[PDB]
Amino acid sequence: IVGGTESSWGEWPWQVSLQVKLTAQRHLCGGSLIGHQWVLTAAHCFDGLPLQDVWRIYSGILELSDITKDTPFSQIKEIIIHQNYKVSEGNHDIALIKLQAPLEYTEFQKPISLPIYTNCWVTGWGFSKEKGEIQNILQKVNIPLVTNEECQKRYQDYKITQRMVCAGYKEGGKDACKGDSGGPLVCKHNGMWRLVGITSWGEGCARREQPGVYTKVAEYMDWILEKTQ
Ligand SMILES: N#Cc1cccc([C@@H](NCC2CC2)c2ccc(F)c(NC(=O)c3cc(C(F)(F)F)nn3-c3cccc(CN)c3)c2)c1
Repeated sequence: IVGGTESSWGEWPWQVSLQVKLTAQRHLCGGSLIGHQWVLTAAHCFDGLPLQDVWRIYSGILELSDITKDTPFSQIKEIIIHQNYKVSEGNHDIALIKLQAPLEYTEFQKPISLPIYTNCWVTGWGFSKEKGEIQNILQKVNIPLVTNEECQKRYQDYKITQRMVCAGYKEGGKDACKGDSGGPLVCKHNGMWRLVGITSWGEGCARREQPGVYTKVAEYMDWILEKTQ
């Protein structure tokens, strides 16, 4: 997150860290807890995939530095990458993770509701600048959506589809960045947070007139419901 501030304990209880344990353990992506056994993330977060075991999913956490062996984590039972996801294109950037064991809901660990907006927040432990590093304390930033027309105007080299939503400022300075991928874009509807986007990509981070591009969750609701039951 570029241009954001430190989150507080319990503030974003659906935010998870998707980490890989090889020799060292590292955070690769965010995700959003959407049910007791279900995490929603970006398909591109699995572009290294075939490496067997080695995924640990952390929920109810604020600070990556306070992860020890004592820190509980979830394990992956199943990954469902959208059928139309292609590594070479940037389309359909969405995946579900079935956890091996259900997580309980608490004030620290609970799901974002699923189903045009200024009051939107992007969160994660990604870079706070393009030549950046993974952040310790979960960052938050308030960013308005832009129309698809406006976003497409900014990205002549790419196809911005009806299944994408964009968020950014004309003069940049606030954006998601590398390592935020797969985490939430939430917006306030009628006193309640809804998952509007999944952090996907952009031309760098926080550049003027280069907004963040998100997977538009509303356009995948049939696929999310079908795959989860
Ligand atoms: N349609 C389409 C399409 C076609 C080809 C490539 C891409 C896209 N990569 C594959 C998509 C996700 C599956 C793409 C295109 C152009 C780009 F410049 C990038 N780059 C990034 O994204 C990117 C680079 C960096 C960093 F600077 F840190 F290295 N961070 N980031 C990033 C990471 C997260 C958020 C955002 C939103 N500021 C940015 C990514 C998209």
